[PDB]
Amino acid sequence: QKHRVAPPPHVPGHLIREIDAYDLDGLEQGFHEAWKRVQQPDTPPLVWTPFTGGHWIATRGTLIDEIYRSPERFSSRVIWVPREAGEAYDMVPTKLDPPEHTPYRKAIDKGLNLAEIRKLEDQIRTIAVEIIEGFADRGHCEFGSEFSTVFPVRVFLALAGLPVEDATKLGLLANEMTRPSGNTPEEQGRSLEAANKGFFEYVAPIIAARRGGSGTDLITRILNVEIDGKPMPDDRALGLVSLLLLGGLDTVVNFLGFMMIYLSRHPETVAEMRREPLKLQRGVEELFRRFAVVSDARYVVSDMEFHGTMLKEGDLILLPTALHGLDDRHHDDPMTVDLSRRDVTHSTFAQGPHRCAGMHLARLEVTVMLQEWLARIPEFRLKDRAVPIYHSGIVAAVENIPLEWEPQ
Ligand code: HEM
Ligand SMILES: CC1(C)[C@@H]2CC[C@@]1(C)C(=O)C2
Ligand SMILES: [C-]#N
Repeated sequence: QKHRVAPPPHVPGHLIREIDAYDLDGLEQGFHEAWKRVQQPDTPPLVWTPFTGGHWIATRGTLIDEIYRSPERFSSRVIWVPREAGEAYDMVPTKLDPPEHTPYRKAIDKGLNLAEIRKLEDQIRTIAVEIIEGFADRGHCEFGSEFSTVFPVRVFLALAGLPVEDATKLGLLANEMTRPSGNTPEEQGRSLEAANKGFFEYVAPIIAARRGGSGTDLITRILNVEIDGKPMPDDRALGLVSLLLLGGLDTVVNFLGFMMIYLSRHPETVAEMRREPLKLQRGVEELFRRFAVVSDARYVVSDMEFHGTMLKEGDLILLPTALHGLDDRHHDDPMTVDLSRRDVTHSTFAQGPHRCAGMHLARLEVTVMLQEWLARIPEFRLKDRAVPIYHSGIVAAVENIPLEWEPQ
């Protein structure tokens, strides 16, 4: 049974569309495909759905980009739907606007900046090779369970100085943050609340132990950056370290699954990467354009008209980032990966002050993964008649990716 809310007085009937971000129409065909169904040639730039507590959805890339770049008009005070979940959400600094946001972002950047991430290349490669070597000679693997859910998690837990055996419990918390269970706004709010609490419970002892610590791990490094000349307060630290874990353990895992399903179906594209290693390197951003996974929100700060649409203070707008990268008004033949595409502009990492702090790490993990994968398994396909299983929500997910190849 689908939970509906009535439209508020300012929402006109002609803008209503029945879109369920947590179970998109057509999702069985793919997450990206399902979002693209919403972006028809004449669909309005902003549409309102009665599902998920009632909210707007931006349907074109230019709006998504603008909204992310405009924190004074579209606040991060709520960035999740349903509203109840967004109000429960307590991660730092994603819940903050400038100026409060900026010293926390500075702190994160001390740990995640490009120069720091470059130092991690060898560690990341070692992890990728070890995993791949486990099945390269076999001729098959279930890529989800055997690689994409393993590689980025081992990388991040190592970087954060955390035990690899915590992967399961942290993954379960992540799932309930980005794809909270429930079929009512209130149920989903309770799910997210519980997940966010689990994260705080996990991180609290780590923070206490690493304040003033001598560890060289990511958490000690970021935790001990002063905020306005003083140690970071406990409340902020909980949200910050939890966010690092959430970002570190969910997004790349799911990105890789979508990417690999596509590559398994496009052997010509794989072959280009194999024949031209610089095309691979230079082509990774095209992959980010093509395989967006985040659909999150902003809070309308003031009554306004935006792209011909009347918005009220407190309205939530969902930003399905796939609808920037895959917008046919921005990219010709948007569903094809063209490694030589000159303009790859996208909002896969959002825009504005919150533009992903992990983007350098994400790019490196993907680059290294592809390099070490193709070195060892140069050709591969999706098992005949296999059907991946798709999930939509704040972060998309995919499972069941059985790959096959002739061992080299
Ligand atoms: C495929 C990979 C990734 C994608 C698509 C992605 C996407 C995003 C997006 C869209 C945002 C903006 C959220 C918002 O403000 O609405 C963001 C923020 C963030 N991401 Fe990522 N992310 C990825 C990987 C990572 C990794 C590996 C980390 C490592 C911890 C990370 C850490 C963060 C952090 C800390 C922020 C908050 C930045 C701020 O508020 O200033 N992300 N990410
Ligand atoms: C939507 C996000 C990708 C962004 C960073 C991690 C994530 C799940 C958040 O909580 C904010
Ligand atoms: C970012 N996650």
